[PDB]
Amino acid sequence: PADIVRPSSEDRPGLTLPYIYKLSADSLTTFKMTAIYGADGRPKVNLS
Amino acid sequence: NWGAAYDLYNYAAPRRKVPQFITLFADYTQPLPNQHPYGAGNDPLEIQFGAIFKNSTINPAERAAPIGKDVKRILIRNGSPTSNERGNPTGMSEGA
Amino acid sequence: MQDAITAVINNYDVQGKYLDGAALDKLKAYFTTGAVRVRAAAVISSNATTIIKEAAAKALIYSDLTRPGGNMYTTRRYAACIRDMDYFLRYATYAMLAGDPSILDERVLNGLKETYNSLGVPIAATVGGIQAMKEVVGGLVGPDAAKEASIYFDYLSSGLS
Amino acid sequence: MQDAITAVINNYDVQGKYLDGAALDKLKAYFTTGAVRVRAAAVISSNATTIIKEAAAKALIYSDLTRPGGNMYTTRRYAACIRDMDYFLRYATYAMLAGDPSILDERVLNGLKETYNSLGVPIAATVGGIQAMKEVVGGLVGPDAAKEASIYFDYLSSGLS
Amino acid sequence: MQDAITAVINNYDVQGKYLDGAALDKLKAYFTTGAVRVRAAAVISSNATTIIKEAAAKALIYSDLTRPGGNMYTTRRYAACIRDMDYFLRYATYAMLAGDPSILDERVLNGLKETYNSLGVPIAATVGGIQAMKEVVGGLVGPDAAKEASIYFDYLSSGLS
Amino acid sequence: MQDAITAVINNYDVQGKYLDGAALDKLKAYFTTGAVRVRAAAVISSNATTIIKEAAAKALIYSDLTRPGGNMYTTRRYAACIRDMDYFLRYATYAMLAGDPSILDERVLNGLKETYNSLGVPIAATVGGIQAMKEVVGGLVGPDAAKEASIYFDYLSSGLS
Amino acid sequence: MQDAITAVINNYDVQGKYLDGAALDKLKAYFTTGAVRVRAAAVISSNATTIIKEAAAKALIYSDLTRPGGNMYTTRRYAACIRDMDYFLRYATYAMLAGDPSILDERVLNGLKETYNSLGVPIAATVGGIQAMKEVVGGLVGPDAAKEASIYFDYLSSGLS
Amino acid sequence: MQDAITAVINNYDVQGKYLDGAALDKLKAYFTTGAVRVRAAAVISSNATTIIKEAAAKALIYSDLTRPGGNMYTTRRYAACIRDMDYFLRYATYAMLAGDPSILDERVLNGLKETYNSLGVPIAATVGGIQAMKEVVGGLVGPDAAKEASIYFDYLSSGLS
Amino acid sequence: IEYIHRRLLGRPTYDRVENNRYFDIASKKGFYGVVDAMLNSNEYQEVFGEDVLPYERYLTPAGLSLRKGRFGSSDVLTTPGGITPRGDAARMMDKI
Amino acid sequence: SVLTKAIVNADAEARYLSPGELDRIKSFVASGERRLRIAQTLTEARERIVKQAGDQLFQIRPDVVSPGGNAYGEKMTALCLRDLDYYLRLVTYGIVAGDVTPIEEIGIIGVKEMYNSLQTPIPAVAEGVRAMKNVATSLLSGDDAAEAGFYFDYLVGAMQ
Amino acid sequence: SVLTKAIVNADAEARYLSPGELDRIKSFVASGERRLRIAQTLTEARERIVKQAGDQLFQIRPDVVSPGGNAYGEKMTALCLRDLDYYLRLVTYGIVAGDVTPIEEIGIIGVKEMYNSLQTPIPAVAEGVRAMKNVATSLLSGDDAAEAGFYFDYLVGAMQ
Amino acid sequence: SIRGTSGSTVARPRLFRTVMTETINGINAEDRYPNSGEVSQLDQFFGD
Ligand SMILES: CCC1=C(C)/C(=C/C2=NC(=C\c3[nH]c(/C=C4\NC(=O)[C@H](C)[C@H]4CC)c(C)c3CCC(=O)O)/C(CCC(=O)O)=C2C)NC1=O
Ligand SMILES: CCC1=C(C)/C(=C/C2=NC(=C\c3[nH]c(/C=C4\NC(=O)[C@H](C)[C@H]4CC)c(C)c3CCC(=O)O)/C(CCC(=O)O)=C2C)NC1=O
Ligand SMILES: CCC1=C(C)/C(=C/C2=NC(=C\c3[nH]c(/C=C4\NC(=O)[C@H](C)[C@H]4CC)c(C)c3CCC(=O)O)/C(CCC(=O)O)=C2C)NC1=O
Ligand SMILES: CCC1=C(C)/C(=C/C2=NC(=C\c3[nH]c(/C=C4\NC(=O)[C@H](C)[C@H]4CC)c(C)c3CCC(=O)O)/C(CCC(=O)O)=C2C)NC1=O
Ligand SMILES: CCC1=C(C)/C(=C/C2=NC(=C\c3[nH]c(/C=C4\NC(=O)[C@H](C)[C@H]4CC)c(C)c3CCC(=O)O)/C(CCC(=O)O)=C2C)NC1=O
Ligand SMILES: CCC1=C(C)/C(=C/C2=NC(=C\c3[nH]c(/C=C4\NC(=O)[C@H](C)[C@H]4CC)c(C)c3CCC(=O)O)/C(CCC(=O)O)=C2C)NC1=O
Ligand SMILES: CCC1=C(C)/C(=C/C2=NC(=C\c3[nH]c(/C=C4\NC(=O)[C@H](C)[C@H]4CC)c(C)c3CCC(=O)O)/C(CCC(=O)O)=C2C)NC1=O
Ligand SMILES: CCC1=C(C)/C(=C/C2=NC(=C\c3[nH]c(/C=C4\NC(=O)[C@H](C)[C@H]4CC)c(C)c3CCC(=O)O)/C(CCC(=O)O)=C2C)NC1=O
Ligand SMILES: CCC1=C(C)/C(=C/C2=NC(=C\c3[nH]c(/C=C4\NC(=O)[C@H](C)[C@H]4CC)c(C)c3CCC(=O)O)/C(CCC(=O)O)=C2C)NC1=O
Ligand SMILES: CCC1=C(C)/C(=C/C2=NC(=C\c3[nH]c(/C=C4\NC(=O)[C@H](C)[C@H]4CC)c(C)c3CCC(=O)O)/C(CCC(=O)O)=C2C)NC1=O
Ligand SMILES: CCC1=C(C)/C(=C/C2=NC(=C\c3[nH]c(/C=C4\NC(=O)[C@H](C)[C@H]4CC)c(C)c3CCC(=O)O)/C(CCC(=O)O)=C2C)NC1=O
Repeated sequence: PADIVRPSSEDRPGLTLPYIYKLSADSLTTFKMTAIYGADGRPKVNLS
Repeated sequence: NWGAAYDLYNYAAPRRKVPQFITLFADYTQPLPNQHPYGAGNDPLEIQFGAIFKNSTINPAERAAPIGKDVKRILIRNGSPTSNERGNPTGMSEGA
Repeated sequence: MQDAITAVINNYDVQGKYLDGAALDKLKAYFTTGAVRVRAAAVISSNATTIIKEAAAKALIYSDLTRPGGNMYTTRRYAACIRDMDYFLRYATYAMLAGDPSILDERVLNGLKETYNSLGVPIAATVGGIQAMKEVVGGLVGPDAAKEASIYFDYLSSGLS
Repeated sequence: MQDAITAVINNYDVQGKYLDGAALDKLKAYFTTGAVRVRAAAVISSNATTIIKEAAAKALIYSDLTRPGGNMYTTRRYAACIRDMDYFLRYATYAMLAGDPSILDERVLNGLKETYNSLGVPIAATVGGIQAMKEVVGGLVGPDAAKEASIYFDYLSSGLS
Repeated sequence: MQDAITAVINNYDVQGKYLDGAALDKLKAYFTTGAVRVRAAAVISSNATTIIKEAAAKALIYSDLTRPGGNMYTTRRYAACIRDMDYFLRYATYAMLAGDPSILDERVLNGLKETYNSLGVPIAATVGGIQAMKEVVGGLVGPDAAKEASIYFDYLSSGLS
Repeated sequence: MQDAITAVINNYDVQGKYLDGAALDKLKAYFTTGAVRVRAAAVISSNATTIIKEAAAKALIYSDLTRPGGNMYTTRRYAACIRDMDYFLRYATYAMLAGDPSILDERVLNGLKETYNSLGVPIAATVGGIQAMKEVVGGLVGPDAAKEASIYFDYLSSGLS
Repeated sequence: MQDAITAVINNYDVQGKYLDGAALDKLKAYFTTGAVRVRAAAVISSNATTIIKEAAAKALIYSDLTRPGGNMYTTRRYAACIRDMDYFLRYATYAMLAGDPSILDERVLNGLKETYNSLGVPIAATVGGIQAMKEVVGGLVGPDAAKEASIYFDYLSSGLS
Repeated sequence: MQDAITAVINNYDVQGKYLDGAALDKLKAYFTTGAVRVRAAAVISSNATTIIKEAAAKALIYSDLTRPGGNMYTTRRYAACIRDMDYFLRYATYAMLAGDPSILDERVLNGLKETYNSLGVPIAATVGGIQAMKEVVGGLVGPDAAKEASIYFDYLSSGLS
Repeated sequence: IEYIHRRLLGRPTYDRVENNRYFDIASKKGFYGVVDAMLNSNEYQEVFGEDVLPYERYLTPAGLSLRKGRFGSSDVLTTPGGITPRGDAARMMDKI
Repeated sequence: SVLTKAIVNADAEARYLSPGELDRIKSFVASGERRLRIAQTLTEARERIVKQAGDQLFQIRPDVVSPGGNAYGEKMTALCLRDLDYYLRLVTYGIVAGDVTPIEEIGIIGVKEMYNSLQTPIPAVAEGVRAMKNVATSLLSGDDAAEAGFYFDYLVGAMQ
Repeated sequence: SVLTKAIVNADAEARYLSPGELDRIKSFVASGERRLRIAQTLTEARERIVKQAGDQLFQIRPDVVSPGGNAYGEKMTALCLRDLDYYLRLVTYGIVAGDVTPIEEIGIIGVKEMYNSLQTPIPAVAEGVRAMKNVATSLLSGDDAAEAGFYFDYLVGAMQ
Repeated sequence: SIRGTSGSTVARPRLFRTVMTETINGINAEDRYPNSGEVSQLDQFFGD
């Protein structure tokens, strides 16, 4: 399922990684927080 | 920038104060520097009596250069310029 | 990066010289080979995948390299290796179009020797992978372009060794 | 340099303290392991050459490292590499006798990482050469001394990486 | 990092060996101690703060270290020191769960000796802070787990000296 | 250092390749220009002093450089400058004989930019002294050798700027 | 960073001393010169651009430095150079207000010597650019402030050489 | 190095000027103070040891500096420190005879600040050792010479800070 | 080794060939071995004879620029052929 | 060049040169022979272009060669024409490459800061360049004069 | 080469090449095609030379392929002939270079230390190297066989 | 060719995921010690 390609700029090269190559490594913890909605005011956050 | 980037990612990255990317990118495009055949940390400070030498662990600023084996270093003569010996082979017998 | 033409412009700019006869002769020597460079790039690009497959077949696989203990063992590493091969082919095609190897230094060779030492990637085996792709390329592009394509593969391979 | 005993003396000297119970306990913990350190050093010294040979055989040669393009290609560089190996073995034997790693910092590790980067010497491959000599050493010296010898090889190898 | 189950796999993979009887015996030797490792981690985690407090009280504070001129003088540095202590405790708990010290090298010891030399952080005093936390830990976790927890504290402390 | 014959060997040795057709073609391209290189060196050597004199006259003296406040003021410094000029001429003659610029890097350019910055030696003025000697050389050596001599003077001068 | 006053506070804090007579005398020696430092900073700030222009005119331009082959050739590099000049002037004004050079080390000198060696930036020429700005500054600020401004320009310039 | 007289000669030599009225006035201003410089040097030289002892007594010893943890603790370091003191005294005597501080830069200050940072040598404490020797010197040499000796001690001490 | 060379033969090493000669003599013979090469070289004898005491012969550019170089360079980098106005105001004043 | 602005662009996406992208790499090649010729022609008459540019400039703006003018005097005028010689040179470079590229790095990026320091009136430098366009353009065929003119108007544009 | 060895003398005395130095480069290069033919013939028969060298060696000293011998076994033997293949290669390099610079850096400096470590018996190795001379020399004309023979005897010399 | 270097390191890249590592790597990214629930998972895995 494709190679993840990481896009550059006029100064540095575009590179790609084989997809299965990142799938055999530790899988990335990430932290995200909401998008805030629209019912009344601000997010809520609607998180725990 | 593999090697340098790996250092930047360490948690000891802020213990180094000399810049490393601007200095690395500039080196790539210039001729070899004059430093010792091994590191930049390998030649001592030139004062009267010490044996001074920078540390590595102490406030790290490593700098290496791919240096050949046939590279011969340019050294200034503590004396008159034309007795340099690289251009005048018996310049150590002339005068003082 | 620089190509044939900007190599000359920057060499004169640092002297603040208008282009003179010697400069103009160099640029002609580039322009006069230009159409042939383009045709050669279109052959390489459109045969990219076949060149890698024939180069790997002659110089990498059916070997200890692809067996357990070998650096191109595992689908992960086999993929990384032929990924690399595609870089080399693609950039050599850039260098040959530009008529200047400077891009091979700036975007490919810089730090690569030590990167390979650090991962354990076998250098000599990678050079053979480069010189096998050259062999295939030189057949496909023909008399017109063979020598000109070849040199940037040779630039790549003496850059690692 | 410092050993177990002078490590304690200098730690107290800077406080101007006579040696107290805690100090005296540390020094005992060294003296009580001392005879075993000596026997272990005599085994390593007298098997020096065989340890290097078996460590190189498991971790360095029969490889791309010894082939053209490899850092231990040429009799010159092969000689330099096993020369290095002898340093490591010999100094680790000093550290283990002293019961202090300070000599490994002062006379072996300081600047060595960058020296190897500057020459192109493969760091990861050198660590394997260290951890293979440890493996051999731990067999030869026996239960008595195995853990104590081992740590200064491990000190050396995390000093490079 | 690696753990006992993982190390057995990578140690065999580089030889391309199926897991065989010797491998299977090693893995059993880990699994058979596994439940005890978990219980021990739950004691350490839930007594974390008290272990640091009792370890500092026996081995760091009430001393020149906490007085003007001392490295753990100032609330800033006192905070940094017991912050460090928490790292050690926490990672040793990881190493002991994994049954492998490799994480202590990768994420704790690498460069730390020189980092401490560069800031002036007293190494010998830090080791005593490690060996005091071990002492407390060995009481809290009981016969089942005492020896197994202890070794990764000892790994940490010979990693600095 | 390396020369065209030697470079072909070391560039192939790192790949462990026999010399093949591409290699043999390169070496021929050197041998076939060899007699002309020799004749050119004999002209330069035997006109050495006149080339420096005419190059200094067009590009250095009769100027602020030779006046008080100028870097080639004093018989001492005037002597050092034309001494340098002789180095450049002599080494460029080596590079051109060898058909390889590697000697100009190893024994002339390495550290020279900073050496000149440290003494205050004017770089731009030195380049003009190089490109004036090239101009004279290209007249004296004739059609046969003009382009080949010229490049190593151009190598020298873009090595400083 | 530190100033006169925090230099004293931190020197006593490490000894855990309340400020004594010697300390109080030092701080007075700063406060008593304070109003004059402020007036001097307002002159420098408001004449910033003119100081750079007169300093460049006496010590940099109308020279080989601004000509092809020179480091301040190209509008790019001329801009970078007088940009630098503004840094020096601005920070020296900070150091002089603070009555402490520590900021010149932390935010200006650290690594700068080697940065300039790596880019080829002429050190001796940069020092003259510093000592020319000092000359101008000492005229503009008057008897009151001349010596005090001057020292931090001298700090800067012996920091590079 | 340079003295009063050669300072003037070299300042005119770079302009290629014969000595004019302004030059001749400067040299007179030196010669006219010359006999007094000599007498002052003979007092300093012959009281060398007593000046160091009284300067150390007022500004260094009876303190934390000479106690465990202090930089002039150990007979080794106490000896190194008063050795240094003798250098300062001796060179300041040279500078004052020459009527030029250039020798204090060339042979004493160059790199010394960083040398002291690298060893841990306390800079502020060393300055007090310099300004205490000045105090003693100014008593011993009398009205004639007091101001002239004093300045080169002040040159030394603002060279470190 | 690098520091010892400066003291016994007055200059820094030029090369890696030279540096390596000693590095691989020190590993078989020690401190003593290394000292005895600097002392027994052909170069020692040509230069220092047998009555002269060794002296400092060469310096590196970094080392030279710390002896001098504080205060920058006083000079102005002149150029042959430049158009410059320096000193014309002064000449004009004398004429007036 | 046209090439630089181009092989580097099809490398920010990791691919080979697009079949349409080797066509801009075709017009320029044909153009380059003509482009090289125009630069040579400009180079031949450089001294005449500069000098006549300099007269055209000082009529249109006599204030720069007046008591409080940046170019007042014989050697403040000599440097001014030398700068006009610099920019004509860069214009020949721009024409030949087919892309302005190198000229920007050599003589417009940083030019505001340089001339502000020297206190040179920038817009009268732009006039000196228009003056050179007028002279240079009178030594070229209609078609070549236009092709040259784009690069003159660029420099005029960048000093703005 | 002759060039590398000689130019080095030029640069070290800060001078252009001598008439003598120029003459030897000329005589040397004239002897090029012949040297290339000598290398070709030997490259073309490498497998035969090695194998027949290996038989000649083990008769003159077999013990190495016996229970307590360094080369005892199929893969301990696969390495001894491989080393003989290495040295024949270096001999072809030397012949085309006209001196030993390359032969020396690649395979004699450090060779004592390497083989002492491996406890390969080095002196047996010299005899093995000598055998290759005998085979190679039988595939070359008298004149070319002598020219080749100097380089074989050098390696034999360096070993010991 | 090759005018400068930044050196090399000792990279250890991951061949495969293996549960002990996934759990442990996961805890680090949050810097915490095993959760009360999380401890159980090691037992089943140890348990089998
Ligand atoms: C000719 C000009 C010249 C000078 C001035 C000089 C200074 C100098 N002082 C040094 C060390 C030192 N300098 C001191 C000085 C002091 N300790 C204190 O606490 C006081 C603040 C201060 C005395 C007032 C000490 C204690 C050391 C020893 C540091 C060590 O143990 O390594 C060293 C290191 C080498 C050695 O130990 O001898 C040098 C080179 N070297 C020179 O060639
Ligand atoms: C074998 C290769 C090699 C080279 C090329 C070399 C150059 C070199 N030039 C030097 C100095 C110098 N070089 C020059 C050169 C010039 N002055 C000018 O104004 C002109 C622009 C230029 C001549 C065209 C001058 C004037 C000095 C003396 C600087 C001083 O007074 O210290 C020095 C300092 C030591 C000495 O004075 O001899 C070296 C090492 N050294 C080497 O080993
Ligand atoms: C453990 C996970 C894993 C697998 C399985 C793997 C396979 C793998 N199979 C290969 C080739 C090959 N594999 C096969 C055949 C087959 N393969 C099959 O799984 C079938 C049983 C059979 C077809 C019926 C053939 C014929 C080739 C030669 C490649 C070619 O077509 O030229 C190659 C190229 C190198 C080589 O020749 O060995 C790899 C890397 N790599 C991995 O990391
Ligand atoms: C744009 C220019 C560019 C290049 C050329 C490049 C090379 C490159 N090759 C890599 C790894 C690698 N390279 C190879 C290559 C090979 N394996 C073999 O056995 C053969 C000898 C050879 C193929 C012919 C392998 C197997 C790895 C994986 C090493 C690992 O497992 O970590 C990596 C580490 C990161 C990654 O795994 O992707 C880089 C950056 N990166 C770049 O940005
Ligand atoms: C007393 C403490 C001490 C140590 C440890 C030391 C190491 C050291 N190793 C060196 C080179 C080297 N080191 C090696 C090592 C290796 N090659 C490989 O491929 C392997 C990974 C590895 C062996 C396991 C090699 C091949 C060189 C030669 C590099 C060159 O050709 O310049 C050099 C450069 C000078 C020389 O060549 O002798 C030093 C100083 N020097 C010291 O003074
Ligand atoms: C200058 C910055 C700074 C501060 C403030 C500081 C405080 C400090 N207070 C301490 C103990 C202590 N501090 C207190 C203080 C109190 N008990 C109470 O109930 C009251 C609320 C409070 C008095 C107002 C007590 C009772 C101890 C002893 C606690 C123990 O030993 O467990 C200790 C440990 C003993 C030692 O080694 O010195 C430190 C370091 N350290 C510092 O570096
Ligand atoms: C995740 C693994 C990891 C570890 C272990 C780690 C240690 C570490 N300890 C540090 C400082 C420190 N460490 C201490 C430790 C102590 N002071 C003492 O006197 C005692 C002997 C000791 C406590 C027992 C102190 C006081 C500092 C502050 C030094 C300073 O003021 O700059 C710093 C410098 C950055 C900072 O201040 O936070 C690091 C990175 N960093 C890491 O990323
Ligand atoms: C202060 C140290 C110093 C000295 C002495 C010096 C001399 C010097 N004499 C020169 C020329 C000259 N010098 C002479 C001198 C003489 N002709 C004769 O036959 C007589 C023997 C002699 C007069 C007594 C002549 C004729 C020239 C012109 C030579 C030429 O242009 O080829 C030049 C080149 C012209 C120039 O650029 O100035 C210099 C630099 N430069 C210095 O920096
Ligand atoms: C190739 C890129 C490039 C350019 C363009 C450049 C220009 C440049 N113009 C300068 C001066 C000057 N330039 C001018 C120009 C003018 N006066 C006017 O009023 C007119 C508007 C204008 C003429 C059309 C003048 C009058 C000076 C002298 C200013 C002074 O000395 O203060 C100087 C300082 C003198 C020197 O050291 O050369 C530089 C560097 N430098 C470069 O590297
Ligand atoms: C551990 C190594 C070490 C030693 C030994 C040492 C001795 C030492 N003895 C001192 C003074 C002194 N020491 C003495 C000792 C004596 N008076 C006599 O007549 C007797 C012969 C002798 C007693 C047996 C005296 C009287 C003074 C005071 C001298 C003065 O103040 O002028 C001082 C200066 C005072 C101070 O700041 O502490 C030091 C540093 N320092 C060190 O670091
Ligand atoms: C091109 C320069 C060069 C040479 C020559 C070289 C030789 C060399 N010979 C080796 C082994 C060997 N070489 C031999 C050779 C012999 N046994 C005998 O008794 C005979 C005297 C001799 C055959 C004539 C043997 C038997 C081994 C195996 C020794 C062992 O494994 O312990 C090895 C270690 C195996 C390996 O990793 O390749 C090297 C590196 N390496 C080099 O880089």
